[PDB]
Amino acid sequence: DFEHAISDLEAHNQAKIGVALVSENGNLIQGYRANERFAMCSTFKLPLAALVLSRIDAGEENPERKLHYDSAFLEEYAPAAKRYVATGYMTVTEAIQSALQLSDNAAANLLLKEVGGPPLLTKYFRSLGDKVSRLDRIEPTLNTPGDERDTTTPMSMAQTVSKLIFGDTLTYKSKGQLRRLLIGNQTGDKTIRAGLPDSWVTGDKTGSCANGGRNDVAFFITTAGKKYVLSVYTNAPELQGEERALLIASVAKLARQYVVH
Ligand SMILES: *C(=O)[C@H]([C@@H](C)O)[C@H]1C[C@@H](SCC/N=C\N)C(C(=O)O)=N1
Ligand SMILES: [Cl-]
Ligand SMILES: [Cl-]
Repeated sequence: DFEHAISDLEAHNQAKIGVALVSENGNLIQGYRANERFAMCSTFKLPLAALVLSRIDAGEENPERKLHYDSAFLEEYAPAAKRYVATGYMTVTEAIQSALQLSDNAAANLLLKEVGGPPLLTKYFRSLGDKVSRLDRIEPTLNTPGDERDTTTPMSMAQTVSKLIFGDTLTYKSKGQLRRLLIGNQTGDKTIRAGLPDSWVTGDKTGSCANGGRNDVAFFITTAGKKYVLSVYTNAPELQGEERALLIASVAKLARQYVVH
């Protein structure tokens, strides 16, 4: 069974693995450590992008709005922001695309400023019925034992993402935009979607975090038209990076045994 298979993976890789596979409507299909906390150092950007789109939906923001910043605002991993910084700004749209598809840290910080900071994103999680996920600090500060700051659970994240991608909190327009952006993610070619058939439509947001953290949350649609979200959080400090991605792809190959192909 699923729980024994993931346990075997933990023991073989000296890793901690948390995973939830949920239906289109957020209902759990299989999981393993599904209600344990993991650091949410990058995957928070997915719900962050959705908050920004929902502000646009409500007329409180628009896509072409210029988010001003200078070199002091740069972070160590900010490939897009470093290219645009001489101009003085990134638009809302550029920052959303960069934070999602490149996991650009300065772009994510721009979007955090836009929405009112970590507390307003936490309020957004709560508003969507996610009682667990919380963001407290900005990049890269958000990345000790017992500290619940900047954490999610595999279940909370899968459920949240399922609501954003497949539910009705975003308009049809925004939901389409968010999905197309996630499909075009550039950082997830070796993670969850490497463990799924290539004919399935898949979009994802990855993360790489302290203590050997390598995470991915994806939506996918099988050739039968059946829609799912898979969250995978891993800590495998003895594995190399290519091996950590392969571990996530292995988890997805296990989880897909439980979906209608
Ligand atoms: C999440 O947003 C990560 C933050 C915490 O740095 C970010 C890092 C990239 S991994 C490649 C960059 N290497 C060193 N900093 C990442 C991602 O690709 O998902 N997320
Ligand atoms: Cl369902
Ligand atoms: Cl993450």
